[PDB]
Amino acid sequence: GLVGKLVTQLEVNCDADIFYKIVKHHEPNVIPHFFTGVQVTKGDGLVSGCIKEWNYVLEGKAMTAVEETTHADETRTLTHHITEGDAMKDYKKFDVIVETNPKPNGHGSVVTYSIVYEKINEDSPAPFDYLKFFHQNIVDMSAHICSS
Amino acid sequence: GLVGKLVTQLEVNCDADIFYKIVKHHEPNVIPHFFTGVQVTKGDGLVSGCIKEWNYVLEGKAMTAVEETTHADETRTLTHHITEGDAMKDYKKFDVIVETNPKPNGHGSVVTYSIVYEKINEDSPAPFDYLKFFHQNIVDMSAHICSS
Ligand SMILES: COc1ccc2c(c1OC)C(=O)O[C@@H]2[C@H]1c2c(cc3c(c2OC)OCO3)CCN1C
Ligand SMILES: COc1ccc2c(c1OC)C(=O)O[C@@H]2[C@H]1c2c(cc3c(c2OC)OCO3)CCN1C
Repeated sequence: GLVGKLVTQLEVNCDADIFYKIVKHHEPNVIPHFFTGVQVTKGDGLVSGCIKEWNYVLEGKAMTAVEETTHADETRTLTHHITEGDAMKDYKKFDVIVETNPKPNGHGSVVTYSIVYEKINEDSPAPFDYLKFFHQNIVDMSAHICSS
Repeated sequence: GLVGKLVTQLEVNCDADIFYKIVKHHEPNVIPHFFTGVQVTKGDGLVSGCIKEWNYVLEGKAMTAVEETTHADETRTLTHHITEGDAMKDYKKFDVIVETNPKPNGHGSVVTYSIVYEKINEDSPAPFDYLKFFHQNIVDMSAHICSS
């Protein structure tokens, strides 16, 4: 079993469009990390995404990744496409999709982080360490937001 | 953020209906575990599910759970409803849903394990330890199945 998807989904008490705009422009200073890179424009000169080389520590180990980020405001979706780095030692493909939708309910939101992956071989782990990291990051972010 | 869902999804090279029937009637002897319990019938005397008290070891720690299992052959869905045990020290609600579907592709299958949870409080973990356990269990099972 080489192709798979891991998901964490969380309910948040926040309008979906508002929350998407917050996620779009905000990424946990206690965790060691920084990036360098560039922004990407669409042709009208407005930034449409970015390409970042990250340096970060995951479960104690220093790592690097190169990620291209795109967004879809119409569907409140952010897509992170990893092309290089430590994760590519385990995965042929590694993409992180973040979606925010109103609860069928109506008022609050459901945020979904999906990691869509293809392992290099059967001996590769599934990216549970990344899922927990992304989960804790969005829980941390959401805990700094309140009504009104 | 108290309500959420964790998912692992895996592609398997097996007809969906065949694979569902295998999952339905098969549960990793190297992991210490046993259950006692009863089967549940629907009214025509045929077994429709079961109610099990499990004793198992998760990440080294002995635990117990009481689980009621139901199935839906029409949708190839198994549902495990945990009512008691160590997990209920962290979660108000804990349900494990296993779905098997044909690939839009056509030939093989996509298996989805979902853990639908509600934490007791903000200090409760999300059930990443259970997700990894269920994942490894279905990978182990699927590795013992081959074509023809
Ligand atoms: C605190 O340090 C970090 C900063 C930012 C991120 C992470 C991180 O700490 C492990 C991370 O995990 O998520 C993001 C980053 C990122 C993504 C995907 C990645 C990745 C990333 O940056 C490290 O590297 C491997 O695949 C998707 C989202 N994007 C914003
Ligand atoms: C090897 O030992 C085990 C046997 C069977 C199971 C597990 C297990 O080892 C942790 C487990 O995890 O999955 C199943 C069990 C089970 C489920 C859900 C549970 C649970 C379970 O039994 C321990 O306890 C907490 O919630 C859903 C599926 N069902 C069949």
